[PDB]
Amino acid sequence: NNKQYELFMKSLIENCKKRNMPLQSIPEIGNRKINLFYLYMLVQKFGGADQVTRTQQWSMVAQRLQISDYQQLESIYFRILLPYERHMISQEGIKETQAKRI
Repeated sequence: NNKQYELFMKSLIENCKKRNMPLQSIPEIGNRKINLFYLYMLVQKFGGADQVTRTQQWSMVAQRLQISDYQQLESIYFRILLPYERHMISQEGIKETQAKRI
């Protein structure tokens, strides 16, 4: 528990530095250090960030972390790690997602 975040973490950054710094520095929209995956978990409702950036499913995203800035939201999904949250899915599971054993 509390490790899931650290996972996406290394994922996003690798993207920010690989996507040519698509963000000067994560706007830590939520509370602790970064959390673009949580509110993101909600965007799943739409799946299409740019589609959810201006929908009802966003009022929950944006509000989830307590940002009330739907625009900053997809800035989270799209601007900090679009390809990831969206294209990193792959619907994995047929090879054990969790690399660490229990």
